Amino acid sequence: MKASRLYTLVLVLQPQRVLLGMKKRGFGAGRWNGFGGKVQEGETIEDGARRELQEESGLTVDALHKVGQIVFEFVGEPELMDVHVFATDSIQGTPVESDEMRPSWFQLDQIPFKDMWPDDSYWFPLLLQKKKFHGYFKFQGQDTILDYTLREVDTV
Ligand SMILES: Nc1[nH]c(=O)nc2c1ncn2[C@H]1C[C@H](O)[C@@H](COP(=O)(O)OP(=O)(O)OP(=O)(O)O)O1
Ligand code: NA
Ligand code: NA
Repeated sequence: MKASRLYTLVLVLQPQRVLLGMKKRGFGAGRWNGFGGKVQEGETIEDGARRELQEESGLTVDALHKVGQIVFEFVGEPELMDVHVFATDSIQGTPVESDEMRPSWFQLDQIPFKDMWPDDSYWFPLLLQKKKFHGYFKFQGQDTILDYTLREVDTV
């Protein structure tokens, strides 16, 4: 079996729009993503998701709700990424551009799927329907899915 590392992903989803972050330079520049990163020792996953949202975007919320869990496997990497996915309840602050990331709102009829991780095309729609999910995606590099599962669940 494999070991897994914990990550978070937060979708700042409002009734008509979603806030995404564009990676500004390096490996995978121009890709839009939710906000998140690695869970740290001692914090709950939800608290880590809030912390990462703040560090990454400048936003605070005071509450998230869990919407899904997705495991990513990359060819050549033995460690799995176990990504815990949340959506915001309500938000405080304006988002801020950093050296790493530029935030932008997108209307929900303009979700930039071609410039997002390919898996997002599969699980976003569930997210938008306010449903919960478990997923797994195996990637060759950044663009090619070799195997995946996706299942709606009642409890994440
Ligand atoms: N296939 C994928 N689909 C997706 O929608 N988000 C993905 C993804 N693969 C990775 N992500 C997200 C998960 C998480 O929010 C982020 C990856 O976290 P990072 O490794 O950048 O974390 P950290 O910034 O904590 O790491 P350090 O570089 O160690 O500081 O990208
Ligand atoms: Na981090
Ligand atoms: Na990050």
